[PDB]
Amino acid sequence: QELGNANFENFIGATEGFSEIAYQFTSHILTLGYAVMLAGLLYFILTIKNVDKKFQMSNILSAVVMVSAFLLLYAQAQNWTSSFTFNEEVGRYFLDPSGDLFNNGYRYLNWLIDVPMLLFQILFVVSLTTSKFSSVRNQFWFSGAMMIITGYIGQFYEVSNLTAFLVWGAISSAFFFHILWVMKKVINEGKEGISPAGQKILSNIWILFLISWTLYPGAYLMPYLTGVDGFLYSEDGVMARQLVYTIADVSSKVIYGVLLGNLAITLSKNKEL
Amino acid sequence: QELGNANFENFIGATEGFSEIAYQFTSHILTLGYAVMLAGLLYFILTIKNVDKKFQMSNILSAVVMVSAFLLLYAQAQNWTSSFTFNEEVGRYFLDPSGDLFNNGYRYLNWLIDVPMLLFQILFVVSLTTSKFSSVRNQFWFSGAMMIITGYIGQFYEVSNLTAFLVWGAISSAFFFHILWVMKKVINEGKEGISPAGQKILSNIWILFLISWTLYPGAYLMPYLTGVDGFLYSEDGVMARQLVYTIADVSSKVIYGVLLGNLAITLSKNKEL
Amino acid sequence: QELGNANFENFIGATEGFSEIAYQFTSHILTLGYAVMLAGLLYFILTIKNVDKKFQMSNILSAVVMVSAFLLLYAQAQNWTSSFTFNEEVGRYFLDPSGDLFNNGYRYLNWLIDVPMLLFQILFVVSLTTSKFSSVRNQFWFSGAMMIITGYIGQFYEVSNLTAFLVWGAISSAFFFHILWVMKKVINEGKEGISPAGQKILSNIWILFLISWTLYPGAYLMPYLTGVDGFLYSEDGVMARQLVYTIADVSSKVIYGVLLGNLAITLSKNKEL
Amino acid sequence: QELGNANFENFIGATEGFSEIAYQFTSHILTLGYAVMLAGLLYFILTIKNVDKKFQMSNILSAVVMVSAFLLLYAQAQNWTSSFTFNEEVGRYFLDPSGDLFNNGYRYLNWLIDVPMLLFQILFVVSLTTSKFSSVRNQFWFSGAMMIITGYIGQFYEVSNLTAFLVWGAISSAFFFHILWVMKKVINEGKEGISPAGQKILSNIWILFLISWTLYPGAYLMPYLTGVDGFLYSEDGVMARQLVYTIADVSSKVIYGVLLGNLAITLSKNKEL
Amino acid sequence: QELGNANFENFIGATEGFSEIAYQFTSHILTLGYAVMLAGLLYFILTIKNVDKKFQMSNILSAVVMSAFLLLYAQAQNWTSSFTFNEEVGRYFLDPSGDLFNNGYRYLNWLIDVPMLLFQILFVVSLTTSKFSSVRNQFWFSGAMMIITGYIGQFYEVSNLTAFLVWGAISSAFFFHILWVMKKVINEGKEGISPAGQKILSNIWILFLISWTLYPGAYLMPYLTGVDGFLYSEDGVMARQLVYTIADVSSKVIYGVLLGNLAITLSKN
Ligand SMILES: *C/C=C(C)/C=C/C=C(C)/C=C/C1=C(C)CCCC1(C)C
Ligand SMILES: *C/C=C(C)/C=C/C=C(C)/C=C/C1=C(C)CCCC1(C)C
Ligand SMILES: *C/C=C(C)/C=C/C=C(C)/C=C/C1=C(C)CCCC1(C)C
Ligand SMILES: *C/C=C(C)/C=C/C=C(C)/C=C/C1=C(C)CCCC1(C)C
Ligand SMILES: *C/C=C(C)/C=C/C=C(C)/C=C/C1=C(C)CCCC1(C)C
Ligand code: NA
Ligand code: NA
Ligand code: NA
Ligand code: NA
Ligand code: NA
Repeated sequence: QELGNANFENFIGATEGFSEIAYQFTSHILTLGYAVMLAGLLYFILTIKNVDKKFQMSNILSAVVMVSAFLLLYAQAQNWTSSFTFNEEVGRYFLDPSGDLFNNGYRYLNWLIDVPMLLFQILFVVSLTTSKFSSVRNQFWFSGAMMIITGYIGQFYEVSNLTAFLVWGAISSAFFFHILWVMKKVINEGKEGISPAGQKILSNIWILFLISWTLYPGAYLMPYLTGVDGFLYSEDGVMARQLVYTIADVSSKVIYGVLLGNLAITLSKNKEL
Repeated sequence: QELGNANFENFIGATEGFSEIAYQFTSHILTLGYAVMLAGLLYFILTIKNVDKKFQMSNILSAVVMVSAFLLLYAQAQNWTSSFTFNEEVGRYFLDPSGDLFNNGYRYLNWLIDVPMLLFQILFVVSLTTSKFSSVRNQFWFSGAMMIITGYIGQFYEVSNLTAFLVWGAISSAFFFHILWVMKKVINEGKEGISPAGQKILSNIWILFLISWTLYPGAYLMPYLTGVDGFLYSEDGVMARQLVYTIADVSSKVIYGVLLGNLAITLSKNKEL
Repeated sequence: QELGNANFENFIGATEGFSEIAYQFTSHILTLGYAVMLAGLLYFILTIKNVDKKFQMSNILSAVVMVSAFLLLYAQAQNWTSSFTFNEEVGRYFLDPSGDLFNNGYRYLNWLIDVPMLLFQILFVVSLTTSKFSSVRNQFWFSGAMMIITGYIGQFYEVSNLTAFLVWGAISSAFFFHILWVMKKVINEGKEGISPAGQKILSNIWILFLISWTLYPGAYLMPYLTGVDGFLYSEDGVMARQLVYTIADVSSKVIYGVLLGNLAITLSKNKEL
Repeated sequence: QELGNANFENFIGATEGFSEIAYQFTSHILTLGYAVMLAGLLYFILTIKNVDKKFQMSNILSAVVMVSAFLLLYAQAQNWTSSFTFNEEVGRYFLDPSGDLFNNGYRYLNWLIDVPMLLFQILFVVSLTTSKFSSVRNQFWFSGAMMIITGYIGQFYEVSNLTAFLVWGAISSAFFFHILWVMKKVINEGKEGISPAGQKILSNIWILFLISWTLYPGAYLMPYLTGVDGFLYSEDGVMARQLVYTIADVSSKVIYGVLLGNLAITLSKNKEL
Repeated sequence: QELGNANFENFIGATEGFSEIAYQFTSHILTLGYAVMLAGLLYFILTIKNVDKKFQMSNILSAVVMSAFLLLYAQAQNWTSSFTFNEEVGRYFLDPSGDLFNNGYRYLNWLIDVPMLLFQILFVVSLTTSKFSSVRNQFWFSGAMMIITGYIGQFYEVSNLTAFLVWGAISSAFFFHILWVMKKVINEGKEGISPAGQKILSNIWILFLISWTLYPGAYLMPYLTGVDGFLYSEDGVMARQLVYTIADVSSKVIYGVLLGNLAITLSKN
């Protein structure tokens, strides 16, 4: 049938269908997703006053991101269950058109919140040295936006037009690398002046940042990571994608936020850990 | 098909239908909408005590507006997905009558909250000089109400009666210009007596106000901005409208509120931003 | 069609149906309704500590009422959209039986919360002189209950039995007049001892009270206010009713609560307006 | 129709059906139910600091109970509307199987929270004299549990097996009487040492306790209180049941909690009424 | 019918169906489940400042766990969606359009709960010989593996008894390790502290041991009376969800309460 510019999940769901395990796991992992976010929201709110006032905006922004992430992940969980329906006769879940096609694009647009805020918030914990606050912020926000928008466009074509898929992806990747560049600079400048304990944490933050953010373009490519008609162009690929997103989200948002708060505590004059 | 006094989205949806991208993007952008608002709610609550007590009503009113905006944008997101349903055979989303017709009128009525409050709240940060508090407030609230109500009437006719559409629109525009007038006065009087830092922020606030508020009549006209049977009288026009609304909403509510809070901080005796 | 003891909305919906504007406006105005209430909830919570401790129960009760009002108005909004469904062929919304008949009775029973609390709460701001606190409270609560319950019974018969409609209404009206009586007494005793500023506010409160509360029996009668087979026995009447309710609710609950809080501030030794 | 071990509501709904008034009132009263609970939640949270720290657990437990009650009453409201559907032809609501059968059992199991907590909480306001805290608590909790569980079993048979109905009921009643016994003891010991104002309140609390708690076994029996084929074995009986539950719930939870808080205030060294 | 790798609830629901009592009780007990969790959330938040600042992370983590609400709520809805009344025979049968019922929701949400529940005690007790990071890491790794292996197993609880039991066994191994470490922790926690505190830690260990053990009980539940036994039936379905609910309340709420009580005794102010 005629699906057009639609994510590959829909093509699997429309042809092969999803096994119990495939469908259920995807449902489960998305649910875990939004559960983590709302739990995180509570954590970040409840820990605000555990750091000096100047650092507390970081906590607040963590919270802001959690709200966004919860809402989107919740929506997406529902979208998954609405989009695919059990067929008694063969014992598989198939595309149910009246539920809408499943799209990952929900995620992408909500990054327009998450990415800017996640990048922003570290600038409230670390002091810069050579770099200007406004400069770093602006470069983060611009590169962040362009990364997301270009990617957002790409992913519509992940089946219908492999070329546009890869080209927009490439453009997106460029802006990604810039963000990586700037974050490294920031982290290095942040290390200057501060205790070895704080430096250790920033080291961890950078590792976490690097891995977790890289997962996202991984999820982009996931269906094609074993070439055409590979292992991953299948329900297994579908599962892998949503797993990676969920891991990425938890890491890039919650764990990131926790580490930052820990850093804030070491840099806090009153407070110990 | 007989649609009557209904928004043009429904006419597109009933005849041509919406592509995957058109339907999905509109869904996505509305979702981002309400997500931003709930995130904002948390921000404004959590930052109340970042300014002197006298300023804190501004924070509170920001929060009040966020609640309104969230609820409306959430409803509207749902209305969009209910109103248009996938057709397997042609691969487009078509008007589903049993979901109700899509109307933008939800937005308009909720402005009866937002507009009065957004105008009101600045009067808790800036001091007036030559203008009287109650006078400015009353002119804001009256002109605000009339602007919205006249617009609300107009938009019902955006297809069924181009003339009424444009006339009510024109009347609405008059009240808009008055509001612009008064806000300018307010901004200028607010600048007097206060630090250059604060003056800079009020300058930004005015620009933001001017652009963001102007977008709304833009969205009004959107379908017709390329004349009859133009580019924009189409799913592309539908997309444009909801994008512009979302940008307008984020700008006019969240960013506006942030800047005001920043101003409040500079004007705060204790706090040194 | 066999509807029985049902509100007149259902008879309109079942015979003539509702135009786009009629259906949509009613939907919109009910939505505004509950949006205002949740916004109000936030306001009243966030402003508690803006008055002396002794006054703060008034804020708390405002909040309590908002919760009630939100829940009910939300339910009612949903009930409206569920009860009436678009017919493609004629382009009007008709009674959809599977959604339940629309009833205003939801509102009535929730007044069993709102009315007692709204009457109660003023007694925490004003001092009485000659009257006893418990006496005024008991008279409010008894008369309030009887007013609502008798009205609640009446409105079931607003179509099926004009006689019972008017008789129960009349009985209800009696208790209403008593409440008006007592509130006047309270307002007068409240004015004694206190600044001209406070007296002004109580004057406004009384006007607001008188008008807003009177709207409710107006809504009761609405369908018949232009006699049999009049303008108002129609979708226009339906619209009028729900508009009036929404205006009444906002006025009698939110604005009322705001004014009371303003009064509390003037009567607060520490706090200024 | 084959209904089995089902509540009598379903038998009425399946045979006679429910009139507009019967269906609507039941819907309305259940809605009022959960509305009161959520309002109560807000009240109890907002008033925590109105008593000395030692008393504040009582407030907290009130809040705990409200959350439980809200959730259950909300669910139950939805269950009612899902279980019974309008039939255009005769103008009555009939059992809709696809909505599930209506069961009161939701209520019963949620008492496993409410009852233990309601009994517990008074022990944080009153001082015992002869009786030990842990002893009273344990007897409350055991007797409470057994009361509920035995009742829960009974009510499944309220139609299918009048004998089991009455026997399990009887067993339940035994545990009830014990609870009554212990609460009386507690109330009497609580009166010793404390002001006449406090004693008055505890007297009221005992009356409230006795009446409100007794309503619950009343609701149990309701359908049969006028014998076989009586007034009450009918939609009128259905209405009566849910009314009584709602009155019982408001009384046993909210009003009870309010009185306790009032008592706490009199017993507070810092605070006056 | 063709159900595949699906939980046994679905096989009961598809063949025999569920009586009013079976269906309703399961609905009721799951509802109680999530109600308790939301109530608990409020309790733990409202009691944070009842202990010294250093202990307050334990309260916060209790709150975080009260995850449980969201999952139990979802699961309640899943139950009612998955099984629909048949008027003709008066039983509830599998309704395919609602999805098959899976317990897997629970399992994956443990990936939150278990790590946090294990973690949080380390904010109340002082260790002696053991290192904080060491205990944490062993908890978190063993916790994850326990859940993941179990999660895989339960898919096969009907379709493949062998895989069911094998993955279960592997899971059990990691469980025993967690038990081991928790015991160590409890013992080290007792050292140096008041008799009041020691008493509470004793209770905590008992509660931990019983409540956590219930979970593998629920795993096996359908087969605890052998093939075609009492429990391979709607009665078994009921038993499972009851045990989960008891386990959840115990392992989360009561656990959290006791910990807070311990925190209070150890509090100087
Ligand atoms: C909390 C959400 C976060 C941190 C999202 C991050 C998203 C990215 C780093 C996306 C990167 C992409 C590319 C670099 C290429 C493909 C398109 C994107 C947007 C997925
Ligand atoms: C947060 C919402 C805001 C700030 C809404 C603002 C809305 C307007 C400025 C609407 C203006 C209009 C005209 C000036 C002409 C067409 C009708 C309106 C109401 C869209
Ligand atoms: C917040 C809700 C309020 C203040 C509701 C007030 C309701 C009334 C004053 C109702 C009055 C009525 C009559 C006096 C006659 C008709 C029946 C009633 C109940 C609508
Ligand atoms: C907030 C809920 C409360 C206070 C519930 C109280 C419930 C009872 C006192 C139930 C009593 C029963 C009997 C004594 C006999 C019939 C079975 C019961 C459980 C309804
Ligand atoms: C709050 C949730 C908790 C404490 C969950 C605990 C879960 C377990 C201890 C699960 C244990 C299992 C086995 C040891 C064997 C079968 C598979 C599991 C995961 C159910
Ligand atoms: Na599905
Ligand atoms: Na749709
Ligand atoms: Na509708
Ligand atoms: Na119904
Ligand atoms: Na069902």
